[PDB]
Parts: sequence; structure tokens; C-alpha cells
Amino acid sequence: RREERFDAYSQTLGGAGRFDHFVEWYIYLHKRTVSSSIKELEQQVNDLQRTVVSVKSLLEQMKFKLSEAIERNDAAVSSRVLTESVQKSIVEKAICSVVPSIS
Amino acid sequence: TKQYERKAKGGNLLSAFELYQRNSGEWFEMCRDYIQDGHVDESGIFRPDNAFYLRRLTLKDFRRFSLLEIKLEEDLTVIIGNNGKGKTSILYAIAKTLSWFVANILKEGGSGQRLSEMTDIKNDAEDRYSDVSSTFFFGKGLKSVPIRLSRSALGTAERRDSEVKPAKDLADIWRVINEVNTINLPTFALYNVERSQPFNRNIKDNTGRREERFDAYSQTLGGAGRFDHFVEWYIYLHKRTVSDISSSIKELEQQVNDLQRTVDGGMVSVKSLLEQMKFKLSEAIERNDAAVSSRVLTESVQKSIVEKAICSVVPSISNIWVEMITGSDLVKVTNDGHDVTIDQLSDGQRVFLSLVADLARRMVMLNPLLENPLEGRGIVLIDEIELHLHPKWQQEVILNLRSAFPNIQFIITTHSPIVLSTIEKRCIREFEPNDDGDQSFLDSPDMQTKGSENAQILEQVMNVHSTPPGIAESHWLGNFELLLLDNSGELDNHSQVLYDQIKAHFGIDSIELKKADSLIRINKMKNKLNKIRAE
Amino acid sequence: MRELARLERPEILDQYIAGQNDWMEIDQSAVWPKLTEMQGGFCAYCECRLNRCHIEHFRPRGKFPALTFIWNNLFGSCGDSRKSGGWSRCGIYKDNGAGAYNADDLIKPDEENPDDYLLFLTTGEVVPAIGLTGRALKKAQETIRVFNLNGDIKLFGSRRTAVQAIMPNVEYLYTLLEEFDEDDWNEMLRDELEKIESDEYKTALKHAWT
Ligand SMILES: Nc1ncnc2c1ncn2[C@@H]1O[C@H](COP(=O)(O)OP(=O)(O)O)[C@@H](O)[C@H]1O
Ligand SMILES: [Zn+2]
Repeated sequence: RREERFDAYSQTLGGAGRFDHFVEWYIYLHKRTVSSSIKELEQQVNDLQRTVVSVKSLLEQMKFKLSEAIERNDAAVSSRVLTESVQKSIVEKAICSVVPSIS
Repeated sequence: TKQYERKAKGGNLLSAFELYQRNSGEWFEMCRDYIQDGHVDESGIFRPDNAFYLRRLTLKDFRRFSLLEIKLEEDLTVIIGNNGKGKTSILYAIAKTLSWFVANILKEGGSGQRLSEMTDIKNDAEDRYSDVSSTFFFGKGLKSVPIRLSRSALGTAERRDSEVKPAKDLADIWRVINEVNTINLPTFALYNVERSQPFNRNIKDNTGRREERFDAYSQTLGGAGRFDHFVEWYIYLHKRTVSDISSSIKELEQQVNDLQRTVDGGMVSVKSLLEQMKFKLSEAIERNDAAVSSRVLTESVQKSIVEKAICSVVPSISNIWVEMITGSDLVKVTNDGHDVTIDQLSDGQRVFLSLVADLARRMVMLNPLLENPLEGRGIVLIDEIELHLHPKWQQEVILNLRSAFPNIQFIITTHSPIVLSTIEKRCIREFEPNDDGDQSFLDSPDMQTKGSENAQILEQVMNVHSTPPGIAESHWLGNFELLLLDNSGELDNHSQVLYDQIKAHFGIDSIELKKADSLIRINKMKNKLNKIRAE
Repeated sequence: MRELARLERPEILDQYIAGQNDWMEIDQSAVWPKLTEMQGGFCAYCECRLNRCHIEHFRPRGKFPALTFIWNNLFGSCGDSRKSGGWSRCGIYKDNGAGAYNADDLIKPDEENPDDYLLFLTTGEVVPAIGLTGRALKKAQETIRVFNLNGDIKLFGSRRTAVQAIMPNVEYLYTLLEEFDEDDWNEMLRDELEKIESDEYKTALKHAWT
């Protein structure tokens, strides 16, 4: 399942703060954020599909970006959320600021 | 109301049941008779007046299928096709639907199994949902029982709800009527390729759940059966057949009477023991009464039915029995004329034994009122019926199953031309070889398969050449014929070389060489005719 | 199976006498060339090409120890006890697999014509001939059962396949009867019937042609 905004309230008052959950989540965010209109993205995906062997990896990445953009577009006002790249950066800053001797 | 009364008197089962529920005698009896009435055929087989079978299935954006519609036979349907055509997907879809009947027979408002959001939705479905639509038949009173299972993809523009109320309504009739008076119940089972699994020798101690009637529904649609449950249940039946319960009651009654006399004689120390024995007696009577109350077949008869089924259907097995060896109960079999344990059976023998034994167990448990419980109703799904079977067994397997279970609707998948040679073309549903997932209807083959030669089925139905194309020698006779035709039927230097090669490779009395010889002879005769005509 | 013509008796059977001598003693390479003259390198009962082959006592040495070194009683049968086990027709099955039989109710191919008793269908079954009753039926039935002429799948297969190979040529000859004068067409059929003496399952091929 995708990460919903109100997952922030899941196990918040008991069960919060397990190392394994973090590591898994962090690696996941990293893999997604390794490497922009929907119509423009749709056009780019269509152009890349027409070209498609070496560009197949790029096509898959762009299709993923398009799906994400559509999902964000389709997603509700109540569940509005910052990009995965931004989320990652903020958490990294928090960790480095708070945890002594981790820079 | 008056309308329901009219429809019920016209033979409508749902109307009769609704009248029964609102007034809660005559309506009950009508419902019970609809379910229980039947007749014995000229062949001595019991036939229900109101049959229950799956009539139609429709798949929309399900796995590989954009749209698929299948009409099923009342008795036997065989689905054939190449690997990756979706044969297994079809059985899975049916099993999920049947899960809704099973759940609601067991428990009011029980939930069956749902379509997976991850696996069951077609990858390039524009509408981003999947539908499995099924129509069942239950006699003339209930000609159509439509069910739809639906699942929407994760992005969720709108939720598509399943429509399962008709399944629930029908299952409720079975459940409620059975509660008042025991009736025979339908068997639903799926045997997928997971039925192939190693046998654990360690037989679990009798907690006592395997004797409960509705244990017959326990993982029925899981794919493997429960052969372990069979072995436990069969040993249980053996122990009860060696030990009469009423003599134990009579003996217990005598012990209670003797202990009561001792307590009356002033020995207050044995009062605790008397109370324990009275409890044991009451429990024994209750079990006896429950057994009496269940109207269930005697354990001896149950055992005999199952043993006969196994020995009839499984060719290598002539006998099956329980031995007490050392301090443990062990099932033994006479396999190929030699006595062996189940663990010693070959994988093919064991897998097939497991299927038949499991199915027979469930039928005996669900059909206590039939003279032959294996003549009960139900729907059984079998994936890859030929799994682990030699050609000789493939020639007998369908006949044996249908003879042992005459009122089951079998929906099966196969890759075997040998199996197909024993089945009518009307029962066969074939995918086209070039199907790119947009085939609306599965259809019967053009050629009659039943009684046909294997070679013809391979070529005409399964689109496989009689000789392996990637072997050079497979082409030599064809090439030889072409050379003969090119040289006006005379055996030239090149044709002679190839002839000698055929002779050298296949041998002097080979089919191939005889065909070559035949070609030479016929072409010589044709040429002689041509010369006579020219003159 | 064929009507065999037993012609001349070999010298070695004079030397060995029943009671004193055993069949393990006698040299077999002396006996064979006279049988190979009679039988044409084909089996007595089924008519396969002999490759693994043994000398067979038509009436066996256990039940009939008097009939042991008798030229009438000997035949060249397909199969071998020595080289491999589990042969399933002809000599070997008569003893082992065919259980109880009266040897009087079997076709002896040197004495009798088999063609009056046996019929070979082009579908590859051998059946009793059309219109037999009593003993004549019982011989036909027991010959088929005891030599296992239908029940050996290897044999049933081979014979069926051999005939089905020639059935285009049979079909085609009997179309040309229309066109030709008698003596040319009778020469054509004489020729085809000449070739099949070199062939396996020659009786079954005859019934297809004639
Ligand atoms: N969700 C899906 N979307 C598209 N194609 C799928 C999906 N799930 C399975 N398939 C396809 O279905 C086929 C598997 O069907 P299956 O029933 O397992 O075949 P078989 O007829 O051998 O039993 C594969 O060719 C696969 O590409
Ligand atoms: Zn022979």
C-alpha cells in the first residue's frame, strides 16, 4: 500500500520509534529518490515508448514519475504531502541536528 | 404474501423459504423436499431432482483477460491451452466464488475470499478494476443464482463492490434447513498443483475436530486438500470399529451400579470416583445419542465406502487397512501386490491417492442420508489432472473419477492428448494458440477427440507435430518423398543415399523404412500406368 | 501365420534319443539352417523378422518328454530366455504367461493351413474366420489367446502399422482394374503378392491385397 498522511497517527501512542522501521523506510525513500507537467510527462513517455533497448530503463523511470504525478493529482486535499526528496532531506537534517556525534 | 404463496406453490425455492422464515411446517417440508428429493436411475445411481452446477463464468480485466466468457457443462469441462494462457486463473476465479457458499453454510454472514488488488487486476486495465461474474443453477425452481466478485486498484477513483447476496441467500437455505433436520450438503473442492507435497509420517493425536461433520469444509478451497486429516480420520474410524460404544455404556452402566452399591454400603471414600464414572457414562450416552441424533452412517460402513473408492480409482492400490505396529497406528496399503506404508508410495501414487481419499472423506461426511454418499452433489476443480501420471493411468483417470463420483461437476485442466482421447469434444474448451488475451469466448475443438488417435489430437487440437522439428532425422522421410516426386518417381542416386540413411538410422523393420518402401512401390505403379496410357 | 512345408529331416536328431539325452546337450547350430529354409527367417506364429530367436517345442518337454527330438515338434520362435527376460508372445508366453491350455486345441502351422481358421483385419486385429463353430472356433480362439497375437501391444502395433502403410497401394490398384485388360492387371497383383514374401507379417499383408 502507498503511504497515507494519517499513517502519522498509526501506533503513535505505543509502538513508536523502532530502528528496523526506520532503516527499511529510509532505504525505500533512497531507492525512489534516485533520479514536470502530466501532459508533458505523458508526451515524454509516449516519445520514449516510440524510441523503444538502452532507453528502456529511462522509459520505466518516466512511467513511474507519470503514475506518481497522476496519483498526486488524483489524491485528495486532506492527504496533501511533500515530495519524497524533501521528506528525506528534512529527516536527515533532524537526525544530524539532534543525535550527538552523528554529522 | 399471496404472491409469495403462489410462487412457492409454483415450485420457487426462495419464496417457499421466505414464507418459512416469516411464519417462524408445510413450507419447511417443501424446502426440504426440493433439496432432498431424487430418484434411482436405470443404472442404479441416485440422481437429485434438482441439480446444482456452475453454468456460466465471465471475467473482466482479470489477470491476462480483458474479457472472457465461458459456458460450462453440467458433468465435465476440460480447459486446454499452452502455458501462460490463464487455465489456472480460471480455476482460481471459480474457487473464490465458491468460497462464499462455503462461508455462509458454516456461519451466518460468513465472508468468502476476495480478489487481490496486487495480482488479480489486469496490468493495463484502463478502468483499474477486476470483475468475476458467475451464474449457478439449482433446479427449475432456481434457474439463476448470479454472483459477482469485484476489486478496484489502489488509486481508487470509485469503490466497486462485490454482489454476493444471492450466494448468501442460497447458502442460508442449506444452513437453516440442515439445523432443523439433517440434509445432504454440496461438496466444493479445489485440487491445484500444491496437492503434490511430501508426506509427514507423524500423525497428530486425536483432539477430536476431524470427526465433526463440518470439518468436511475445512480448507476445501485451499488447493492441497488435507490428506493428514484423512489419515487421522481413518485411524479414528478403525479404532471405533474395533470398540463398540454401547457395550462400553453397558459396562460403564454396570460399573456405575456397582460403585453406587459400594457408596450405599457406607464406603464414602469412593463417592468421588462414582461422580467421575457417572459423568463418563453421561458423556458416552450423549455421544451415542449425538451419533444417533446425527442419523450419520455407521463407522464400519463409512470405512468400507472409502476403502472401496480408493481401491477402485487408484490402479496400483488393491487394499488399505490400519495396523497397530509397536505402540502406534499405521496405515498400510497393498501396492502393486506388496504391502507398504503410505510413506513408501511413489509420488504419483500418493498424490492421486491423496486426492481421491480426501474427496471421498468429505463426501461421506456431507452426505449421511444417501445409500451411496459418493453420489452426492458438488463442484470439484482439478488443475493438471495428469500430474505425475504415466500414459497408462492417463487413459483411465477420467473414467474412474466419473464412475466413483457420478453427480459431481468436474472442471479440469490438462496438457495430455491421452486424457483428451477419452473425452468428448463438447466437454473441451480450447484457447487459440495466438491468443494475445483478447479472446471473448473459449470454444470446443473442431475434431472429435473421444476415441481418436493420439497423433491426430496432437496435430489437430494441440498444434504439435508428430515428429520433433528440431531433429534432422525427423525430416528425412518427408525429404525422401519430395526427392521421389522431383525425379518422376524414379529412385535416383540422391534418393538412394537418403534411403540408405533412413535404413541405417531407423533400422530394417522401422515404420519409416516401410513408408519409404511403400512410396517406391506406389510411384513405380503410377509410372507404369502413365506409360500404358501414353502408348 | 503361414502354412509351412516341412521337407527334409536333419541328421543330428537320429543320434540323440529321448530319456537318455537332454535338450541342453544337443548342438543347435546344426538344427537352425533346415528351419531357416522352412520359415524364411520369420517367426512360426507371429511372422516377425527373427533376430532374438529360440527353438520351440510345439508340445512342451515337461508335458510330452517322448516328443522331444522329433522334427515335426520343432519350430523357430521369436524371443529368447537367455539374452533378456519378460518376452510376452509366441513360444515364451505359451509356457509362462498363457496358463492352462490343451495342446490339441492349437493350430500347428506345418500340419494345417491357418488361413481357414484365422482372419487378419486391416485395423490390425486377428480374429476367428467368418463362420466357424464348435472345435474350429475353439482352435481359432485358443491359438489367438495362447500365442498372444492380439494382446502383445508391440505385435498388435507393428502389424497394424505395416498394413496401414500399404493401404494407399491396395486402394490404388483396385481403381485401375477398370482401365486395364485382365492379363496386365493380373500380372500387377501377382507382382505385389511376390514382394510380400520378403516382408514381415506376410499373411496380414496378403489378406489386405487379395
Ligand atoms: N496481473 C496480470 N496482468 C497481466 N498478465 C498477467 C497477470 N497475471 C498473470 N498474467 C499472465 O498470465 C499468464 C499466467 O496464466 P496461468 O493461469 O498461470 O497459465 P496456465 O494456463 O499455464 O495455467 C502469464 O503468461 C502472465 O503473463
Ligand atoms: Zn513370434
